[PDB]
Amino acid sequence: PQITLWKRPLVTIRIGGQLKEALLNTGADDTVLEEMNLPGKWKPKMIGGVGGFIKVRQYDQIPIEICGHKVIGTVLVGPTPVNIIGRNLLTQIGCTLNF
Amino acid sequence: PQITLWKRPLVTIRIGGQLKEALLNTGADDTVLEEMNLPGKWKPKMIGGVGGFIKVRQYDQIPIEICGHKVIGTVLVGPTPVNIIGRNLLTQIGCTLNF
Amino acid sequence: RPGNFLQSRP
Repeated sequence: PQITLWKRPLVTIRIGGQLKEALLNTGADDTVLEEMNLPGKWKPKMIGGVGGFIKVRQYDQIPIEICGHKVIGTVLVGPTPVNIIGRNLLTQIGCTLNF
Repeated sequence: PQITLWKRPLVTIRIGGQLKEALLNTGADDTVLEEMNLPGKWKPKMIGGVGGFIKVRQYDQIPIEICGHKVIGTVLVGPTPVNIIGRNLLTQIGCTLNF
Repeated sequence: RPGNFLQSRP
């Protein structure tokens, strides 16, 4: 699809048998989601944003569905105020910025 | 053109007749630039992201050229880690997300 | 509300 940006680009994702709303975010290197449980090992990480840094849990090779794209990648879990889909998954769905 | 997301979608912009690199950021409602001078009246605003808020100066009706497209709009200035082009201007150059 | 979601892997 072509998504115009008059609104926040929020879409449905499916992860860990849960449906969630998330933000398609070209300004994020990584995908970060609000507090949740994922299976398997993780490693602590710090990520930075506009107003400073937060600590997150890094989970690798997590399957996630984004607008009917079934993909697999790294998912960060921590106190982001909005679920964020970053470049690591946007590339996986063939997402480009066009003008 | 069509910009891929393997790397940060950074572009050259010209503002106050100064050339800078800025990030095309679909996860930002607004455009915020690192500390600089802009002419005219401004008012203070808080903006927040991952990890909290920063205080910025809101300047309106500011000309800015983004990858060769000349637009005029609201530009925020403050302690952002990077120059950010937000949806308020992305929409003005006809930028869409496409997959 | 928060509205600028830049995110950096440092």
